[PDB]
Amino acid sequence: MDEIWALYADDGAQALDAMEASLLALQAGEDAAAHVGPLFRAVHTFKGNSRVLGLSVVESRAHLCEDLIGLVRDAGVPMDGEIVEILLFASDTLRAMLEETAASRADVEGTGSEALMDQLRSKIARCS
Amino acid sequence: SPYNVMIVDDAAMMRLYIASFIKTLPDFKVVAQAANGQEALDKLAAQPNVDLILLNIEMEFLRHAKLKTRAKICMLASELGADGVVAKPSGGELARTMRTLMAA
Repeated sequence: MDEIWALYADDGAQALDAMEASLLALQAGEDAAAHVGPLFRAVHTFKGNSRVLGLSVVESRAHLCEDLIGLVRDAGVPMDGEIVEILLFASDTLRAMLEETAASRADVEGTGSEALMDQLRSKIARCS
Repeated sequence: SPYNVMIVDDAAMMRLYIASFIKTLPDFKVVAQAANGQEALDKLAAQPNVDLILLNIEMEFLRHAKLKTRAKICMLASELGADGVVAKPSGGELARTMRTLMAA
């Protein structure tokens, strides 16, 4: 079980670093086409690992990110500065969530991530 | 028995979780772990005695694999091609469908 959590911290970082890199590149001035896919795979990997260890709170916060990205990829909604902004705030929140869950070997309370869940929910409704 | 199994998934964490579960099974044994399609070919070329292949949706390989081995392919999701489909585990159900595929 010690190696499983070590792999969760490793894969989690590799996915979040890739998630941050794609959003920072979009923020720098790069087309969505080249970055929409890389970050969906980054969020899909992070949500998958959390679901495996039963990290319900970490899985739920990652799931809403996947829905918003999914609206850009599948539904065809423009990835405006606001989408990038929320997902960059999500990247830093999930970074704090990953570091906490790895050290504790249990899920987070999610009280300090309630603002992000509503921030994501606000945009998903506004796009739909 | 024990049946030789191969894990195919891009995330190392998922591969280890499945490998940890098969480690507890006395009728199944893990012989290969692969991150990509090409890696799965290299491992399959090394071990021809593979009985079952646990393949993930996205990382093409199924086309090359069937020409190399007669092993039963099973899909993992968090439709067409593979013999059966199992949902990815969350911390039992997999053990039932793994056994039913080997019996037929």
